Amino acid sequence: DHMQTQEIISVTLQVLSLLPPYRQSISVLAGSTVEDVLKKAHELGGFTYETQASLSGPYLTSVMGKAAGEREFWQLLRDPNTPLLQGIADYRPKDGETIELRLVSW
Ligand code: B12
Ligand SMILES: C#Cc1ccc(F)cc1F
Ligand SMILES: [Ca+2]
Repeated sequence: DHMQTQEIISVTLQVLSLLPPYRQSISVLAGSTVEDVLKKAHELGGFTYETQASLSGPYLTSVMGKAAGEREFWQLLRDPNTPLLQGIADYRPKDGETIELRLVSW
């Protein structure tokens, strides 16, 4: 009886680089980008983030109040432990995906 035609999908968003960690299932419209997931998570309450505009599209600079500093970046991953090959405005997760934001240093 539930919708199985995927007009609405659900994507788990997780951030484990912070204490306390964040993990929530976020429902969004089909075809949503990662950025749409971040927007929804913020709208629902209990999540925040910031981006910076660029010629390559929005770049994720801060997650849950923690801004990336020198030689750090917020990395985007899908299951299993696989970094995305597109940014937040271009990657469109599949229904049931888990997107992780991970603070990585080089
Ligand atoms: C080095 C690099 C990075 C470095 C940049 C550090 C630095 N240089 O100071 C770091 C590690 C931070 C990085 C991160 C990411 N990046 Co990168 N990166 C590169 C790379 C290999 C070279 C860029 C460069 O030095 N260009 C030369 C300088 C002179 O030109 P520039 O225009 O000023 O370059 C800047 C931008 O490229 C920006 N940048 C780098 N990556 C990304 C990704 C996105 C989405 C944006 C908006 C900007 C951006 O940082 C550069 C320095 O300021 C390119 C491949 C390429 N195109 O060259 C990718 C590339 C741009 N990155 C890419 C990706 C996917 C990512 C990540 C999403 C990976 C991830 N899974 O987390 C993240 C960004 C997530 C976020 N927080 O928004 C993709 C983008 C494809 C797309 N547009 O959808 C590219 C094209 C590689 C690829 N083909 O897979 N990246
Ligand atoms: C960005 C970026 C990036 C990170 C790791 C890698 F093996 C290739 C890349 F373009
Ligand atoms: Ca059903």
